[PDB]
Amino acid sequence: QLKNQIRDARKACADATLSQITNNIDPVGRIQMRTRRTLRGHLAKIYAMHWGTDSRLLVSASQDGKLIIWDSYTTNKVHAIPLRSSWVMTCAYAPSGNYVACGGLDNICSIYNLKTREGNVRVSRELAGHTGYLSCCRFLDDNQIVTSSGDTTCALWDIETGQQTTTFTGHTGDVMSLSLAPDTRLFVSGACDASAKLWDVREGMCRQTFTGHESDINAICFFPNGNAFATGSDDATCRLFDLRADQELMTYSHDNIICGITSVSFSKSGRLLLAGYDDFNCNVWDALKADRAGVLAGHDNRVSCLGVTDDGMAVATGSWDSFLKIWN
Amino acid sequence: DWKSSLILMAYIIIFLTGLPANLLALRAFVGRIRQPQPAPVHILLLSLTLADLLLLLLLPFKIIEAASNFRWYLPKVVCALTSFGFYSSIYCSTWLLAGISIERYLGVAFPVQYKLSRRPLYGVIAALVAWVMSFGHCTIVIIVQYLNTCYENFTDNQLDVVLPVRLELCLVLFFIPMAVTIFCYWRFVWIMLSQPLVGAQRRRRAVGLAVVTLLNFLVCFGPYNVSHLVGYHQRKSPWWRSIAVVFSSLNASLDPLLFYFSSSVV
Amino acid sequence: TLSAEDKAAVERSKMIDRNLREDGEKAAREVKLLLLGAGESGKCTIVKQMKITGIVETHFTFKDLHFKMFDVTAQRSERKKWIHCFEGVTAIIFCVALSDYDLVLNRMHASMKLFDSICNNKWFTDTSIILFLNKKDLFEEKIKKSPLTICYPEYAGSNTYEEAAAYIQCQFEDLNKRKDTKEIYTHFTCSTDTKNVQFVFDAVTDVIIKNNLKDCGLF
Amino acid sequence: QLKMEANIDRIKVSKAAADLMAYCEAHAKEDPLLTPVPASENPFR
Ligand SMILES: CC(C)CCC[C@@H](C)[C@H]1CC[C@H]2[C@@H]3CC=C4C[C@@H](O)CC[C@]4(C)[C@H]3CC[C@]12C
Ligand SMILES: CC(C)CCC[C@@H](C)[C@H]1CC[C@H]2[C@@H]3CC=C4C[C@@H](O)CC[C@]4(C)[C@H]3CC[C@]12C
Ligand SMILES: CC(C)CCC[C@@H](C)[C@H]1CC[C@H]2[C@@H]3CC=C4C[C@@H](O)CC[C@]4(C)[C@H]3CC[C@]12C
Ligand SMILES: CC(C)CCC[C@@H](C)[C@H]1CC[C@H]2[C@@H]3CC=C4C[C@@H](O)CC[C@]4(C)[C@H]3CC[C@]12C
Ligand SMILES: CC(C)CCC[C@@H](C)[C@H]1CC[C@H]2[C@@H]3CC=C4C[C@@H](O)CC[C@]4(C)[C@H]3CC[C@]12C
Repeated sequence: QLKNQIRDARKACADATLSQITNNIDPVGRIQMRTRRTLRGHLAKIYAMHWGTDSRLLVSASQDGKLIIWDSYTTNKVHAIPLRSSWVMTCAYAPSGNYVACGGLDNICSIYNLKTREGNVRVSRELAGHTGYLSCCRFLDDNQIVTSSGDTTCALWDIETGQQTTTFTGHTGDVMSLSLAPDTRLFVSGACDASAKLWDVREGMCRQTFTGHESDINAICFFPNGNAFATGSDDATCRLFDLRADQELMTYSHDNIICGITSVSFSKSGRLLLAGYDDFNCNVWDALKADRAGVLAGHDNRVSCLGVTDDGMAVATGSWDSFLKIWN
Repeated sequence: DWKSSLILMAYIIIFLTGLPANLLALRAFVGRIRQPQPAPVHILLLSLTLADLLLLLLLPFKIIEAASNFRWYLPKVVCALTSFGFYSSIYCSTWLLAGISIERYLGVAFPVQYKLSRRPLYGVIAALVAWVMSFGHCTIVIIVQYLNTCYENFTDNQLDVVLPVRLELCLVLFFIPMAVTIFCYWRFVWIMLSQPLVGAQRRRRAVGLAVVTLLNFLVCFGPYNVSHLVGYHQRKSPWWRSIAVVFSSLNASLDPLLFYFSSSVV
Repeated sequence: TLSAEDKAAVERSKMIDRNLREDGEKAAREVKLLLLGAGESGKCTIVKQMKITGIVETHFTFKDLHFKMFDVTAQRSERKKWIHCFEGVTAIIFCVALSDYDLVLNRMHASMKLFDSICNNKWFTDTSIILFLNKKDLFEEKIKKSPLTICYPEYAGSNTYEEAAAYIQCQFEDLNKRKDTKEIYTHFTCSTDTKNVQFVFDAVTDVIIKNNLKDCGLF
Repeated sequence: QLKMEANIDRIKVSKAAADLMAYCEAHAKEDPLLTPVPASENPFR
């Protein structure tokens, strides 16, 4: 049917490999990153983190019963908000920094207003309606939020009205992560069916699908340009997809690596792809030559999550222990 | 003669194994201490390891003295210093072993209360008592040498001073901890042998470990403290003191393997 | 730290660490349990009656010990994507109805498959598993009009209660490959309400004893 | 879903690769991770 036509069009479009095109440029030399700052306030396993717009305050969520906002410059803590449910697997930071959203196994990711007249953080809104565990809910805007659950559907809510403004369906497996494009008009969503889809919140329906992985895509990212993105699954491979090509571009795999991917992030210029792993190692792959620029092994159990600041001045990683590290 | 010869490979066989086990156990103990929520178990084990290391560090000083057919070729002050350090380390080790037993007994007798009432402060005060009773009481080493050889050829006043205090040394610093350890281990064995729901292999392993530890405690520090009353009865310094020290030195070498290699590492 | 703003920042900071330490001190004394079942056994109808959206949290106290039970009923997604969250729990209570062997959802074998996965899971290689063989009253009625050979083709015994109950328990108690590190506490839920509580407290006590002995070096 | 997915504008992979390379090299000088940042002026130090 149409699948054969799509495959034929994709094959016809591909004429030159990315490795052949990018072999002319010089390879990226080895880079060493050291733990400038370490955070030890947490008492349990952390599962998510996010960076603020100012690239100074970062949020972190764990099962100790609260989520903590840390000032990376001085390592001091400015907020520690207790959670109604200990099981939390996602925390997000609003672009303005006024609100913080977090959710977990319960089908609710709630938003708390950091800035209050009385100076005390209070719960602002609780969103309910999902039929599965929250995977990753991110702040699209101060007025609208995006939620990903395990019921193979995604949602877009209005904070003030507190209802599902838009619903996205079509995924077969459980959705694991989403990433928002810089223009705040497009986003990607990877499911457990070894597939990813592209959705625009303006229309409310899918745009294009991407496949090729042999496992469950648990990490997704987006290129700073916005015309490409990266995915990481349990098959110890990272795949780069292009929106305008609708096909894979590079595969970041090695014989040594057997463990899956836990988190995937891109640098400021999109030249370095930081990928987490279950062997407490983070690999800085080359986004154009698929070369291991560096390996960070400062963690103990496994890199639960990792992120890059807005200005790209540091890379902050959190592991399955109560440890948070900031490199460069 | 044969006694000095036996001393040579006895101290060598203690020496070549005491250091590595303590060295590997110290890193794990300090890592566990630095880890969150340190139980009083870790503090006592760390103190015992430190006492064993102190005992092992003083081994060559006595080894070189005993190598030359039991001849003293070292200053009296330094010999007294090493003797005091050795005896203080021995007494600290035995008091820490006594402290571990009551802590192990309470863990099984009342596990529910032990779980929700633990605090590292209870492990520091108990440990500090061992240091106080070791350093504070072991002052007779200083006064006897400076009163008016290395613990041999005692004069009339030298013998009349050490005999009445050796009984106190054996009574208030050994007899009470030994009785406490025996009672606690007997109670733990009785409790383990009659439990509602425990694994047979785990139960037999725990009982065997308790029996082995009790036997170690009753034969390592036994003869050395018995020699005090033996000398008091004989009104003279016993000649079987070096072998008692050798027997008491077994614990300082076998404690890390008993408390660490208990099925943890094959 | 010399500046007033910096001094206030460090004041709020170590206030936050003090509050975090105070909150986490009671976490160790807390007892956490997981609840599991297959099909209709997923809802713990016999453990959620003590009277004393996804995760369901049950709170109670016994012998000055706080027990918090987490039950998964609405979590119909893949277990492997969130089963690592329940790492370090004191115990797992797996419930399978003894009256499910005859009727076809057959589902008795599905309970074994679910029990095998959790028991042999890499995240549950240390936590003990508590097994409850509930619905014993209905087992007697179904053992007369129907035999045990329908669900157990390899059955080589009579229909006596002692042999039939042991046969079901024996296969459930041999599914753990890590016998040295994992212990399965089997029990039949009696009609009396107090009897069920005591076994859970006794099973938790054994886990506490194992944890206490592990620190002492008797493991 | 397939009907709208098939009817999309698919550009050549060579043009996309060239655009990606141009974006990477244009912002290469603005990446603190690539170029070793000096110890001074660095907030993290
Ligand atoms: C030698 C040193 C380390 C002793 C260590 C003892 C410490 C750990 C403290 C912490 C918790 C305490 C227990 C708290 C409550 C009770 C119930 C009571 O009916 C008997 C004692 C008992 C069971 C306590 C025994 C001592 C105890 C176990
Ligand atoms: C004598 C040396 C070796 C050890 C010193 C501590 C010994 C004596 C032990 C034996 C009895 C113990 C106590 C038994 C019951 C309790 C109540 C509990 O809520 C706190 C600990 C506390 C208060 C224990 C503290 C330590 C303890 C005092
Ligand atoms: C290694 C040498 C020096 C010490 C040997 C003593 C220990 C290991 C041996 C000697 C006596 C033994 C026990 C004799 C009788 C029983 C009852 C049974 O239901 C479980 C095992 C148990 C409890 C044995 C456990 C191990 C045991 C304690
Ligand atoms: C291990 C514990 C429980 C038991 C201790 C008893 C043994 C080790 C002790 C107590 C009585 C001691 C003996 C008492 C009197 C003499 C005569 C003397 O010229 C040489 C030593 C000798 C022969 C002692 C050797 C060791 C000794 C046998
Ligand atoms: C486990 C190993 C290292 C133990 C080492 C200690 C052994 C080798 C030493 C320490 C004490 C020693 C004994 C002390 C006194 C006597 C009486 C004498 O008439 C014959 C030798 C005999 C019986 C010694 C035999 C060996 C001996 C037991």
